[PDB]
Amino acid sequence: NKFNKEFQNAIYEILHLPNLNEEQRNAFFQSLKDDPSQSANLLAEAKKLNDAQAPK
Amino acid sequence: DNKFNKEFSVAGREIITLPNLNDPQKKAFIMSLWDDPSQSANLLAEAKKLNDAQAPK
Repeated sequence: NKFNKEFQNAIYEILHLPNLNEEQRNAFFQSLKDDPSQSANLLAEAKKLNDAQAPK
Repeated sequence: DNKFNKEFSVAGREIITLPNLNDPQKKAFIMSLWDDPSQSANLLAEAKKLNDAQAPK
């Protein structure tokens, strides 16, 4: 538990989300590295993107 | 030194979809991989052996 909870959760959940493409995942991970304070914003963004990309 | 190494996404997706790991195991492998993605082959081999050892019987 040395990591910030929101940081670790964003990494795990962005890896877990099934409807992100690979480029989107990699972009979220680079953004997390760029600015870890943005972890909760980035997770919320990734979840909205995931839900917008469910197969029809 | 802050560039993201996309090897993390590839090996990370392989670990996180191993069906028999528990959540603490997945999370610890993933954070180890995040800290050094160059270790992907070693971590995947460890994770896959654990996944087998914990397969349903």
